[PDB]
Amino acid sequence: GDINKAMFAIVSFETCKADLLKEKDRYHNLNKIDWQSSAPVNEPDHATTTPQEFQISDPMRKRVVAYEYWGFWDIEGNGVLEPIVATWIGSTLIRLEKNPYP
Amino acid sequence: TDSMVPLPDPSQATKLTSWKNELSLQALKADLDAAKPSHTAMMIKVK
Amino acid sequence: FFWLKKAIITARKEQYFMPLASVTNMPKHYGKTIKVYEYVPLLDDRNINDQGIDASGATIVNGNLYGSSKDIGNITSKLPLLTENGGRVNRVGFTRIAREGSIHKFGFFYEFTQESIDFDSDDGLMEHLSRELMNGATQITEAVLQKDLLAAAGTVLYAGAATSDATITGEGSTPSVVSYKNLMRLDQILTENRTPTQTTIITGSRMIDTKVIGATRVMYVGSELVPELKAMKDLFGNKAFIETQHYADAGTIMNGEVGSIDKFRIIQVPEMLHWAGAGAQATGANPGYRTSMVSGQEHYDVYPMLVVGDDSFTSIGFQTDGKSLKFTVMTKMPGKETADRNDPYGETGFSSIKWYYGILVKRPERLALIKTVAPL
Repeated sequence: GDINKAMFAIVSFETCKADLLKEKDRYHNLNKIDWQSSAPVNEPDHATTTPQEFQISDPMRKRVVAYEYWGFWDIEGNGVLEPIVATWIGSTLIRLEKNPYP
Repeated sequence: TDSMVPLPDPSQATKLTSWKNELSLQALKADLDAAKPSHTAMMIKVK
Repeated sequence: FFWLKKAIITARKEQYFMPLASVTNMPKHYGKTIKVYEYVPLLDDRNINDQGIDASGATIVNGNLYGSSKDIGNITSKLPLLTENGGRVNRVGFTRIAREGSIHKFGFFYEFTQESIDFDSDDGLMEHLSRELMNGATQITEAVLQKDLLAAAGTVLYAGAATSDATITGEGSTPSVVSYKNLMRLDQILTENRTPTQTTIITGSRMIDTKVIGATRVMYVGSELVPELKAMKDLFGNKAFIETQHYADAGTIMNGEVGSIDKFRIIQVPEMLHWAGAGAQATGANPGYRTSMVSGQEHYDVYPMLVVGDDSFTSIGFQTDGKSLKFTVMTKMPGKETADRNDPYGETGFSSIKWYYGILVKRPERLALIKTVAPL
């Protein structure tokens, strides 16, 4: 019954390759991604207002569903829980680091 | 090409970072599938 | 009755051949067919030309100096030699080949009604219907690709003494079952075809009870073949199957990998397809191998064990630019809008999904396969 006690949270949103390339330093493994496999219609879990027949021709401007994981993990195995963030598309982990916000 | 996906649902360490213990994609997906049944039941009431 | 409001849902079956294939774009307004050029080397048998002159100076039938043959006799006979006052002695020519592919259509739909969905005892029926629709579509696409790959195999080897699908049998002196020598032969052929090695060897770790693996290729097998692979023994009588636990540490285990044998790393595919009834007729002396009944007669079953090399094929993609296909899904919530010859009121909706499929094979020589029968 309290948000602060929650271990983790997961949000699924739509992004394009341009958004990922805005900060190329942060992300990794952008090459080995199946952009078409993770299309909005191919993922019925995500609920959105985009019409079911819509795909921009430009590869950079196509929008695909991505997941994030904001939670606590024992990074060092010493028994301490520290905040982390993780992002994955399809079956590939593209970003992994600690919580950036203060 | 380059064979198939090199890890069983990225089990073990993908080695993105230098941490001694790394999360791997399987654990995260497993927590997601664990949590999903309750959220699906809850969204029916909102609908 | 007190409904628990939490239904039981199955998960989507994982797909292996969708992420493997590479996809080529294909603009519209421009046909449905893609073509390529192959440039054959100078010293090849496929280089059949007519511009040939030998060291003597007369016209010779074969322009290529000598074919793929590696005899000392042929090489010595057809060496390009040059005299002091050389001129118009040796000529060579070249050739190019073309390959093509095409695109085909697909699709299916379903129906429902306002009353059935709306006034149902369980809410959330529409989301479930959409879920099974998408899962069925993905599974169908996967099966079609796998069927095409098995059909278009270039190097086909028959286990045992058989020479075709029909003569494969499980009764007699030589049952048609995979053995160590067949795996060695397939490795030799794939090395001859200059097929690149997918994986790297594994050097052991420092922990106790750890074995080294020197396999460089990946093999896809069904579930029915794995016990037969496990029982198999090498030339000297020891066990050939080395399970993943031995070399798991200090190595990378691919998903769905049961173990490693010889040069190959065996990957288990749940959805692998098998020919039914292709074998010879099965009598009462059957030692326990799987059979299927066709036209009143028992017949044995044939199992693929496919191997797919790097850059063997590309999938023609119509407006995809990426792995897998693009599905077009349409939904119309029911109402009075629909009209018909005798059904102008309308209370039914639907949801239809369609896609365009095509494949192009660039180097069939790299695809390989071993046909065999599988124990029950």
